[PDB]
Formats: sequence, structure tokens, C-alpha cells
Amino acid sequence: HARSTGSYSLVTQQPLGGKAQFGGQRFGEMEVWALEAYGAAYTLQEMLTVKSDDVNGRTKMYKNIVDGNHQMEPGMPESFNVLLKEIRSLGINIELED
Amino acid sequence: DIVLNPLGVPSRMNIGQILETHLGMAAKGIGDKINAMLKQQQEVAKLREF
Amino acid sequence: RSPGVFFDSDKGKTHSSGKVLYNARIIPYRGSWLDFEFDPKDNLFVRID
Amino acid sequence: EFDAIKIALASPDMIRSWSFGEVKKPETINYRTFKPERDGLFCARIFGPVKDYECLCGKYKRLKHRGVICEKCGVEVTQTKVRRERMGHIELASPTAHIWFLKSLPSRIGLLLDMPLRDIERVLYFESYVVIEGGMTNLERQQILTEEQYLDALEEFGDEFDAKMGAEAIQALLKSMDLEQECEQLREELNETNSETKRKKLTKRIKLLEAFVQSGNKPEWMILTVLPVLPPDLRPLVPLDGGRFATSDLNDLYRRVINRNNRLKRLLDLAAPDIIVRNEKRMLQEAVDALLDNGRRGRAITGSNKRPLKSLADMIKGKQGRFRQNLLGKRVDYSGRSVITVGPYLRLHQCGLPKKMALELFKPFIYGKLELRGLATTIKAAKKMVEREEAVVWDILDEVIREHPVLLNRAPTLHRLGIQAFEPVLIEGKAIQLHPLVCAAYNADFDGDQMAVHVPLTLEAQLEARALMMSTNNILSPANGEPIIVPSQDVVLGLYYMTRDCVNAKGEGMVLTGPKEAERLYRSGLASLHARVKVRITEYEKDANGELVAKTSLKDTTVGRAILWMIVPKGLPYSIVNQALGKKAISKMLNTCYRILGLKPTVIFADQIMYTGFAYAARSGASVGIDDMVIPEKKHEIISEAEAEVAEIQEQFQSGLVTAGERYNKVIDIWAAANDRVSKAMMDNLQTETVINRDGQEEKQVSFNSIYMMADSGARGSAAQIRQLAGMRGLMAKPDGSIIETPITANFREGLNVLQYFISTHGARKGLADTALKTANSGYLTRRLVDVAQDLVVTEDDCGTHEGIMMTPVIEGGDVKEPLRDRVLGRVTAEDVLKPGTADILVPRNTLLHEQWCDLLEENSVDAVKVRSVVSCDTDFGVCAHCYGRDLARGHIINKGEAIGVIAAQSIGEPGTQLTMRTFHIGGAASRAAAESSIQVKNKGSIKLSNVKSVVNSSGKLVITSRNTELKLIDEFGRTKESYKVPYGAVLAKGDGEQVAGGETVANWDPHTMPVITEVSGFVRFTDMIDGQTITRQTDELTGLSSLVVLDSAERTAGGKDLRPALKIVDAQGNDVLIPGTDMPAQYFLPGKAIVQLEDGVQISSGDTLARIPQESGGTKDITGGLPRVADLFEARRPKEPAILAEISGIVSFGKETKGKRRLVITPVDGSDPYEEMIPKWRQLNVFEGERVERGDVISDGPEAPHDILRLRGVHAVTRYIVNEVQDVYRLQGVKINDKHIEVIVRQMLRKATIVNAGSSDFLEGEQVEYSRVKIANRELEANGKVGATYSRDLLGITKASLATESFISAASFQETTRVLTEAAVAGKRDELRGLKENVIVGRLIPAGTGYAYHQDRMRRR
Amino acid sequence: ARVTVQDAVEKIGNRFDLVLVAARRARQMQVGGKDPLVPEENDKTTVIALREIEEGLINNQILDVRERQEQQEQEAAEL
DNA sequence: GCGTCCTTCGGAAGAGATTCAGA
DNA sequence: TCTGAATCTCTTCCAGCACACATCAGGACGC
RNA sequence: GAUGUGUGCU
Ligand SMILES: [Mg+2]
Ligand SMILES: [Zn+2]
Ligand SMILES: [Zn+2]
Repeated sequence: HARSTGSYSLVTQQPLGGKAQFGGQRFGEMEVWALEAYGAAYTLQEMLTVKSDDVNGRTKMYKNIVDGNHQMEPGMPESFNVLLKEIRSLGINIELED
Repeated sequence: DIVLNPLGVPSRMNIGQILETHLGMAAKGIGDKINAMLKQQQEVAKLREF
Repeated sequence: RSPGVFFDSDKGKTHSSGKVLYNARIIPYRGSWLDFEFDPKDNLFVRID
Repeated sequence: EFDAIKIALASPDMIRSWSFGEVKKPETINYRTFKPERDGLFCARIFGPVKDYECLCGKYKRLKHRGVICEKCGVEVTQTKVRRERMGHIELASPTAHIWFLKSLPSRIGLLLDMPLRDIERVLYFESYVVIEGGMTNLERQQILTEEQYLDALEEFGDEFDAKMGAEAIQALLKSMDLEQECEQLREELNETNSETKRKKLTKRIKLLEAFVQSGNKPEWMILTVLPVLPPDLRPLVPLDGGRFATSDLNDLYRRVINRNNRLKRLLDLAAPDIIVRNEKRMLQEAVDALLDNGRRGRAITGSNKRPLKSLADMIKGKQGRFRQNLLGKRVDYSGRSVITVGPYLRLHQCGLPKKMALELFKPFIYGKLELRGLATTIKAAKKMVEREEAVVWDILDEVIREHPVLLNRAPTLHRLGIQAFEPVLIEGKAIQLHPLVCAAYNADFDGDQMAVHVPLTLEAQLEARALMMSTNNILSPANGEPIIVPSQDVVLGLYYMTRDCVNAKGEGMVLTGPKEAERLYRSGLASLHARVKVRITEYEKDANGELVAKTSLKDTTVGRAILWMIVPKGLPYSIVNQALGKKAISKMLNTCYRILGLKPTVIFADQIMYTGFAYAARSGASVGIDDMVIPEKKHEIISEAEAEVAEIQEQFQSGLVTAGERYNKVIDIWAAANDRVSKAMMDNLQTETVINRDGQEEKQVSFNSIYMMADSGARGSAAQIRQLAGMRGLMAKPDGSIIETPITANFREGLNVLQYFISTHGARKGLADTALKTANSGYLTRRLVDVAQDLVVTEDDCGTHEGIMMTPVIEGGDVKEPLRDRVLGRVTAEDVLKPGTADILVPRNTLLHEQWCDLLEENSVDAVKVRSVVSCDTDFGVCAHCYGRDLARGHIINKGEAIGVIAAQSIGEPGTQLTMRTFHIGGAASRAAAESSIQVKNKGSIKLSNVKSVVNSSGKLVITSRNTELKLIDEFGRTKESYKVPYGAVLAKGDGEQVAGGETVANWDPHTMPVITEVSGFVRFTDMIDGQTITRQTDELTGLSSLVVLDSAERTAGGKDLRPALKIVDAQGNDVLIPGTDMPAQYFLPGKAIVQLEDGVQISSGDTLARIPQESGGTKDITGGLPRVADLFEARRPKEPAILAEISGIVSFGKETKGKRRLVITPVDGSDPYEEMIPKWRQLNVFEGERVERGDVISDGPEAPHDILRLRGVHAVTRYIVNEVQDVYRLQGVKINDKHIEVIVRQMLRKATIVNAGSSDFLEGEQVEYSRVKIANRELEANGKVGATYSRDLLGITKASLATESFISAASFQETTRVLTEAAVAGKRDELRGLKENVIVGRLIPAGTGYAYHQDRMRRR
Repeated sequence: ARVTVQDAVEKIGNRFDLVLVAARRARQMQVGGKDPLVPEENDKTTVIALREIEEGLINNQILDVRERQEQQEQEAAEL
């Protein structure tokens, strides 16, 4: 099984899970530790933003890749906005500081 | 037809595969003797005896 | 586990001192349970469900 | 964009600011035309339009009307993606209590109002009243009244006196409470009181109050008035086939809450009776508490089939929450997955991607190159051309994949070598070929496992994959300096068959003129591969300053060794292949090649070794038959002899000489004796019993028996497997722990009976279940270790300190466990070491001890060095490079900006997981040691004892009478060469000051039945022991001798609990005997499970066995049972019977006797003497009234608590203790971990310091504040003339040390999300995105590696 | 034409600054029209950047001074 | 067929609430 | 009878990835 | 999308 830019989930803008639907392999919590151990920060940053939850950065990366340009402009994963909204749905108020 | 790896026998002690290999070799030897005695037309006496 | 009565032990780690308690569970095929069990102070405590 | 995250409570004004509308109808999509309802949970008016840029009514359809709001239905037209970024709110009729701030343990409302949780819950669920503003009465502002008491209050005090119930009462209490006055009143109460428990309660409450006042929070904000709702697209109601909808749980909970709220609002205007509206308010409160955190109350509500539906907290906490499932780890595009095969034709930097998979992975690159070449026109045309798979897309795929590495990751990524980067090689097929060398690192066999291939997209990702994660740059294990790309199980067998000689040959005495001629001779069939020839070879050597000077000689070798030498790079000595190369030999060969030549020759050498191992293993045909497993002929004879002995002992059992005890013990021991004799006969018949002809006569050699060949080579197998194949299987015990009386006498070369197989199945099933249901704890340990040490990075170069820990070879009972070379290699020293020419330095002060210097110290026979350590470093928020040491992955100092805190955590955490997922490889054998009973000194030298108390016996020889005795052998040179740890009750053959010859004992003991041997003689009277109550006595009626057994805390009588069984010694006149020099009567306590064979009132000697006690020390001691010890050490749980230490040095004395327990007072000679400790009457105190005790000396005996060590003996002692214990646990299993990682974890454990006095600083009195802030504040103040603040280092386990970090996001994502977020919201904490997990969650570059430069620039720009 | 980058790491000794320097050079060689200083052998931009690092005539200081002299030439080119 | 609606059962550890006993 | 020490009770945790299949979504009542 | 079952490699 292999997956290029395909279909994404609904609540969090992540690639689907499984081979039945066109899904990408999960970069688990243990693999992030192995990427941190090498010090590969740019690889990790692309692993959790530009081929993942990020929406605008993902399409910009796709256009760059089919433009001859290997460059990423990541924003923020949508799963973090989901977390912020789900915390604010309680009585808590979490927000970013300038 | 198949080339296995010998080192998979001693560490995981499934020695039954080697004994099955030898017994199957004996069985195929018996089958080959029967097929050789049956290929060239031979009467029922030799086949029955074997 | 078959319906009936099973006198278990709950050995060891209870009471954090080594005193082994004793319990008597009455499991019916259909209905509520009737757990009898002891106490570290040598007291019998019924426990329904 | 931003630089921090703040979290606090949400005021109703802020909640209304968030909201865009007010839902007041529990109407989702109307089971119809998929349109939102007018004012329902899905609402175009409130949240946003359903379709993109289309108004709900349909008056606008395009972008030309963006920003305007419709008139007919009033839904503003914009992008549909604002349905997941705009919330609403619910105007609750009555106030409602937030369950998080009610049941967080502690309840914030509970200790803010100073009321118990039960009373507040009873008020909050409408079963009692509370009195607010009692007025002119005797009812206080916090008093609780039931229904009848409120009736009495209304009839007796029917004035304006008010007492409400429900959430509004708590809101009134919170709103009408002053905080500054309460805080100062609590300060007065704390300063005037004297106790400790109420002191802790008051300091907790004042901490909460100061946090509330300091932040902008309000206590009345804890009670909800407006309930915000999640945006519709974050709780989607996806339509399925049919008219029904998805089983959403958040929408169902919102439906219930809105229904109950609307019903309550309806009943508020209908003037319903107060009982009904009270019940409905209670139901609304319960529904809101179910929506916030379902199941926090007694019973959780469920939707269908009694499945508790997931609320808002249920999708933020737990393993299936937004932290551990969608933020810390995400599903990833450009990924693949397939089975793996070998394909040994590859190189160390290559893998095989299937040709039909790389087309799907590198698809946008193909689109880009097709558009560049003009073969396509647009993305659609290129996509169609690619999916049609024309004849040129393969010729374009070979250009996008030429030097574009991919990341191959196996599923359990234990350590950092589980993800490596390979340059792809396109192959026809569907299996990802993998180089055979890296299988050891991946732990990837080829029996059906799959690997995941990832594509680095950006330029930096490709450069990181090539420069850091490429497999050619991962030849050294980060755990230890051993190579990780080592030949395994087939290359080893090939090089062992090639490099081995037998005494005969096709041509033996011939003399060869070079390795090339040797290969020509062998391949021509003129001489066997195992000849014994004299080939002329040229071995280069770089003994000069990097210059290769050749030297040719004529060495007596084999043909195979001469062939193998042809691939060895120029620079290695020839005494590296001129042996029988096993696996350790090849590993050391690769290690020396890497240390001498470098990395590129090492990679070339590894590839050549793999090739020439496979080739000459295939050319050998090393099969395995049934004749290879040769059973020794003297096996059934040994079985018959052992069974005759067993029958004799069984007959003796019926004679009454031997009971069911010692008889069972001796029959097990004689079966084990027969087992070792059979195994020794087998392993003596297997290898040396091969008679071969010298062509003059016969002689022996090492066997070519294929089983023994692949056992000796180290390819696959060990002594256990060959013992279980040809010898006897062993003693397979029962699951409880009872060793089976009759061990299995049959092996897997003959059959097994119908019953012996069933006996073996117990151990096999336990060994299979241990992996499956006990690798979870070993995989949770590594997660805790990673989360406690995620924020450690090398942020300096040299902190500049002369401090450091002392490293010495570890010898505590046997030979050198780890020599100094292993324990000190690659660690920067701290002080000039001195040779035995002292006052003459040998190494500089801050030099890295690399391989040359590390053998330059063994030459001078150095015994101890002081090296810089991670735990004793001085930098703030990091570890300096010199204080760490070697990278352990490269042969140099660790480069600045590397996340050592994760490389340490993974290295510590996956010998455990790996060896617990591989337990059933050895079967189910006990692997128990022999439990030796004699100490034989190996070398000849002086004997010295440290802290040993021995007495004189009848024979005059010294006998161990101390618990922590230590025996050490020191040679005639002057260094420690051997040590022994003898137990209590050990007899000695020689003492101190005189050398002992080799081959004789110095210490003998009985491991079982530890004694209570005395020191002074006299008659015995049983003190505080009476039959039946505390002891059970059995007496034979013939001889009339008494025999008693003591009881434990279990069967001891309730009235007998205060009774302490013991032994006292008296003389003939009944007077109390005394120990010479002391005044302590011979009151020897009798511990539990003691068997005494002595009579009352008899004469005994000094130094005789007063009692015998079984030891019950029986266990497998595997890494399954044997790794709660590591977690115990890291979490630092106080042991069941801690050893009492001395807090202060000075003169020792005794105080008030029998104040429930004994009391001891330590009085310093000069300083003040306020210290008195009540020692429990359990154990003997080793300190009497005639010595001087220094702090750190053990008053009692037993395991130490890893907090007293830190408090008294300092930081170096506790870190050395933890390192030694964890390293002993790991070395028992044979796995190797460098101590740097354990020291790193220890440093991450030591971060919280308790203040003693504030001094001139701004810290509180008893506050537990982080060590780094205290240190920087003290450095700032002491730079000026002010005085600093004295502190005290505290030790926290890896769980608490991670929960109590500075950044609340790490603690929230690790464990106990509710309890962390609640405390952070109450305290108004402000995150800084300091460590690595926070930046991973947010989606930025981590401040760890290549992103460290970016983070440094960002920090220095502000 | 590239297997391991140990010598290039020896040239600029951080193994993390090497990644950033090679990234800057390869991005200049890919997006910008700048030409390699070594003869490319049908290799990708990253391999050429690493090879130019190992040839010795590139590092962070060299890249900065080249970019700065190009910037001053560009500023003067406005006339 | 459309359609509107109001069980129990682990175990280990830790924290934090209660109770003992003892001076 | 105040207050440390012991005990009782409630909460949190228990690996990583992957594949296959099925069932579900209110069902009880009015028309 | 969530559950339930079965299975593979550790
Ligand atoms: Mg496998
Ligand atoms: Zn409209
Ligand atoms: Zn340092």
C-alpha cells in the first residue's frame, strides 16, 4: 500500500486510516521520539505539519513540489485548533499570546 | 524445489521439521521405487512383493 | 465459572501486612451476588453486588 | 507569529465574546433535506454556511457578495471552513457547577470555601441547604442544614435570613467572599499555630488563594452561567446510507443539555412547585456534569447497549485523546507499507522499493518533471498519463528517485535506529528489500513483518535523511560504543567456516606466495579451505603519524584466512583474522576498523564481509541433520544411577530419617547433578571427540559437527539449546514455583512422553504470556522516561567546573564485572589523574578519554578517576558538551544542540522491551544460578575487610557477625583485584593482613538457613514467648524435646500484637549478661518464620546457631520478573523496611525509653542538639552509647531509601547508587548500557529544590520551586552584595518529575490531563514552548537538532 | 556519487550546521539560477551541495559573503 | 412504512480524607 | 484531648503498528 | 466515525 496526496479526515484534517480507504501510515508517538533523537527537526516539522493536519501549507507544498521547488511554508496543524476549541468548550480559556 | 535455512532449527527447537524431512525423503524414495517398477511394464508379483 | 459457591482466599497483598483474608462468593446462574468476606479485624462482612 | 500560550478561567463575558449565537433548541439536521434548523445545534445563522459561499436561503451564490448577511434567513456568506472556528453558547437558566473544579482531588471549591467535598456535593445536588449571610442568628456562613433543619430555621428565624441550595448558593458564597482578608487571616493562623498537619493544610489553601489573587481569575467563575458549544464541524453529524445519522455523542449530550435547559426555563415561568423545579435543576446539573466529564459522578450515562458515550474530556484525555492520537502522532502522507525480504545484493545505503509503489509515493515529483519536460500540459493530463502508466513514466521515475532517500520504519520504534534512511533502488515486485546488516538494528526478521516507507519532501528533509538518518551514518549504537551493523547468523557462520583449520588438508604443508594465489588455489580445487599453510602477506600499519608503512612476513595461517585477508583494508594488523572468527571476533574487528581507519572504510569492510560470508557459507553446505545431534552414550547410565539414588532416598523417606523437606531438596539437587553431568558428557562428546588422522597417526581437534559449529560460531543457539537437544531438557517447574519432582529426562532428539510435554507446556505458556501481557509495562516505562527527559538538549560547550563523580571498576562478589575502560571511555575527566609516581600528572584536566588515553591508564594500573558527569553539571536549562562526554554514535565529543534526553530514555527503555518481547526464544527454563556456598580466592594477595564485625568461635576462627560485611582481595601490587560479599553467618578461613594462596577458601557459609549467631555465652530464657498466642510448639513424646515455630503478623493474636518474641541470655545466677565494652543486654529478637531446636535453660557457646530460618529466595530472575526493580528505582518508592540513617553528625545518646518506640538523640559536640528520632523497636540499632556517628552512617540495616541518600550523602552518592542498581539489573541479563543515560535520567529527576530560608530573595518559605530558577537567582544576587537563598535538593520519580514541569502542555499531554489542566487554569499558568514536546504539539521546529540554530536565533532576537 | 558525508562533516564540524549550509546552497542552486562550482554528474541539488561542501570552497561564511557582495552589486545595479 | 419525540469480576501505586492512640 | 502515624477510600495507569470482517446510528407510538 | 470479533510481527 502507498499513498500520495489523497483523501483526508473530517474532524481533524488528517489522512485517513487503513488500506481500504486510501490511507497513510501512522507516524506514531514512538517514531517522533526517534526523529527527535537524530535532531532532524525539519523532517519532523514536515512530518507533523506539511504532510499532515495543516491545510494551506499542505496545498502550497503540493504546488511547490509540482513547481520544481522543494520548500515548505507550514502554518499550524488543525488538530491543535481542534484541541483549543475542545478546551474552550469547557470552562477553560486557552489562547495564544503575542 | 526449496532451500531453507539450517540455523532456524537449533535456536527454536522444532526438530520435528528435520525428522519430517527425513521421513518424507524415505516416503518419496518408496514412491520412486514404485514408479520405476511401474514405468517399465512389470507384472503384479514384483509390485505386490515390494 | 459455574454457579454455586467458591471460597476464594484473596491471599497476600491485601492488608499490606501478610494477614490472608477469606471470602465466600455465591454466584447464581441468574440474579444478584452474595459475597461474604472477612475483615482484618476478624469481622464477617456481607457484600451484596 | 506567537511565543507563548496562556490558560485561565473563562468569564461569562469572555464566553459571550467567543460565541456568535445562542442555541436554544435541541434540533440537529432535521432527518430531511440536509439543512440546519432555525436555532438548533447546527445553525447557519450562528456558526456558518453549509455550502461554500452559498447562502442557506439561496439568494447569493458567488464571491461577489462576500461579507454581506442575508435578510430572509440571515446567514452571512463566507467560506464554509468557518463552521469549525466559530462557537456558540447556551444561556443556562440556573448557574451550574463545573465538575472539573468539583472532583479534581483536591476539589478547588472544597478548599477555597474550606468545606468538605461531601457537604459541597450534597449542596450542589439539592439534598441539603447552606447558609449564606446568616445575620442575627447562630448559623454560620458555611453551615449545612437538611430539609427538617431548614424548616426549623424558617419557623424559628423567619426573618430576611437566607439559606439557599443548589449551584446558586455556592455561587453566592464564592462571590460574597473576600480573598485578601481571607489570605491575611490564613497567614495569621499559620504564623500563630504550631502543628504540622494544619500547617500543610493552611499553606495549601494560602497557595491557592495567592494564585487566585495574583492572576485575574475570579472564584465565582467556577460556576458556569453560559455553556459554550463546540463548532459543528468538530462534532460532525455525517449522513450515512439511509435517513438516520451517525452515533455522535457530543451532539447527543448537547441535545440532552439543551432539552433540560429549555424545560427548566419553561418551568421557571410556569411557577411550578419548588420541589419539581428543584428536581429539574438537579437533573440539569447532572446533565451538564455528564457533558463536561462523563463518568466523574457515580454512574455514567450511556447511549446504546450500555456503552458509556465519550464527552468533551473523554476526547482530550486518555490514549484515544487529541494529544496522544492526533497531536503527538499523526497519520502521514507519502507513506507506504509492505512486507520485507532480504536481497543481499544491496549495499549498506540502499533498499528496494517496488516499482509499483515508488510510482505512488513519488507521484507529485513525477508530475513536476513531466511538466518540466513538456510531455504533459496540466496537472490533469499528467495525472491521467501517470495512472495509465505509459512507457516513459518509468524513465522519469528513475530521475526523481536517483538520490532521494526514503525512511524505512518498522512498527515498534524502540530506539532511534528503528528509523533509517536508504537510497531507493527500483525493483520489480511488491516487497521492500532490506539490507541484511540493518536487521539487527531494526530487530526485523523476515517471517512476515512489514515496514513503513516515508518520503522526505523538502530539501532540508532530504539533507537530514542523508547526513543524519542514512544507514551508513548509523553503524554505532547510541546505547553503547558497540557497533550495531554486525554480521548475524549467516555471515558469522560463513566467516567461521572459512577461518578455521583442521589437522589435515587437500594440501597442508605447501607454502603460498600471497592471498590472491591462495584464492586461486582454493577455487581450483587443489587445496581445501581448512588447510594449514604458510602464506606470505603484507600487512600495512599506521603506527607513524598517519603514514602507512608496510611490513611483509610469512605467517602460519589457513587458506581461508588468507582469502579473507584480501578484503581487509590497509591499516589493520594481521592478528585479527588469524583465528576462529565467531561473532564477538567479527564485532571487535569492525570496532577496531572503525576506530582506526574511519567510517568509509568501515562501510566498505562491512559490505565486503557480508558478501564473502554469504559466498563461503553457500559454498559450505552447512546443513543440519539428525545425526548431528549426537546423544552421549553415557546418558541412560547416568539416568539409571540417578533413579537408583532417587529410589534409595524415597525408601529412606519411609524410614523416617528424612522428612518431606530436606528429602525433596536433596532429590532436586541430585537430579540437577545428573543434569550437569549429562550436559558435560554431551558437550565433551560433541566438540573434542572427533578423531582425525594426522597422516601419521590419530589426534583430536575441534568438531565440524554442524550443530556445534553454529553454536560455537555464535550464529544461532547457545548452551541451553544444545543441552535441550542432545542432553536432557532440564527441570521444568510448575507455574506457582514448585519445581517438578521428576525432571524431563528426554530431549528433542528422541521423543517426549504424553506427560513430559504437558509438564513443559506450563513453562512455555508462561513464557509466551509474559511477553504479550508484560511488555506493556516495559513500553510504559520508556514512555515515562521519554516524557520526563524530553526537554534536555546540549546548550553549551563547557560549563567550567572542577566537580564530578568518581568512577572505579565494579567488583562486588566476583571478577571484573565492568573494567575501568568500559566505565570511563569517552567521558571527560575533571581532575588530573596521577600514576604510581604521584605528584606527576598523567592526563590533562578537561581532556576527553578516548580509546588511546583509555588504554594509557590501564598500563599505569590506575584504579579510580574523577570524570565530569551530567548530574553534577552547572549550566542552566541544558547540559554542556564537555560535561556529557562521547556522542556514543560517533567517535568524538557530542556536538552542540543534540537532544540527549531522548537518546538516553530510549536506550534505557529498550533492553527491557526487547528482551521481554523475546523471552520465549529460550523457552521456559528457570536460568537460576547455582546458589554457591564457598568463597575461593582466585589471585594471590592481601586480604582486607571494611566495616566488618566478626567474633571468636570455639575454634578461634573469625566468623561473620555483621549484615553489610565486605571482603576484598588486594594483590601484592597495591590495587583491588577481587571482592566478595559474604552473607551473615559466614565462617572464615583467613583474616586480615596476611596474603592467601590461590586455590583455597577464605570464607565458607550456608546460603540457606541464616543464623542468629550470638557473641556472648550464657543460659537461655525465652522472653515474651508463650505457646499458642505467639508461637506454636510441637514436642515428640519419646525424647520430650521442645520444638517451636514463630508466627508472622498474620496468625499472631490480636492481644499478642504487642508481644515481641525474642531471646535473652542469662548466667547461672539469673543476672543479665553484658557484651564486653557495652551495657546492652543480649536481647536478640527472633524474626518471623524461625525454627528453633533448642531447649529452655541450657548452656550455649559464643557464636553458635541460635535459630534457623528458611530463605524462600526462589525465582526465575528474568527481565520480566526483575524489571519492576528499574521502575521502583526510577520512581524512587521508599522500601517496606527502610534503613534508618543518622541526620546529623555528633555524639550519640539515648533519650526517652519506650515512648511507644525507642528514642535516640544525637548531640553534636559543638553545635546545637535539637535532633531526636523515635526508632521503632523492630530492628537492632548498630550504634551504641560509646561511638561517634557521622551523618550517612547506617543506624539500622536494610535497603536504603533513595531520598535519605540525597538528603544526607549528597547528589553524587544517590546518583551513584541509582546508576549501580540499574546497571546491576541490566548486567544480570547481559545487556550493556552506558551510565551516561542513567545519569541523564537522574539529572532530570533532580530539578525541584525546597527553600529553607528566603534570605534576600523573593521565594517563599516552604515552596518547592525549580532548581534552575533558584540557581540563576542566587547567581544574580551573589553577583551583587546581597545574600542568597539556601535550598534543599529533592528527588521526584520520573512520573512526578514530569507532571511537575514548568510547561503545563507537557504534563497535560503525558498523564492526568484533567488534574493538570484544572490546576493550570486555576493558577493561570503561562506556557513558554520551551522543550521538545510542546513544539512538536504546536507544529514548530524543535529546539533539539537542526532547529536548534533557528530557536537560538529566535531567542536572541528578543 | 555520494554514499556517506563524513568528510563533508569534517569540513564544517557540527553535523547540524552542515545540513543548514547545504540546504541554503542547494536552494540557491535549485530555485535561483546559480550554477554549481563543481561539475554535476546528473545528481540532485542536495548531493551537489554536499559535494561542494566537501570540496572546501563553501561554508556559512562563504555563502554569507557571496550573498552580501551579490546584494551590494544588485543595489549598485539600480543606478 | 413514514415521522416526532424524552452490572458485579485486577493490581499497583499514589494522593487525600478519616481514625487511632498516646503524652 | 491535640496531633503525628496508621488506615480507608477514590483515582489513574496499564505498547506499537497493521489487516480483515461485521453492526450502528431512537425505537416507541400515531397515522 | 465509534464499537465488537478474529489475525500478523515484535
Ligand atoms: Mg517478525
Ligand atoms: Zn438567505
Ligand atoms: Zn557541565
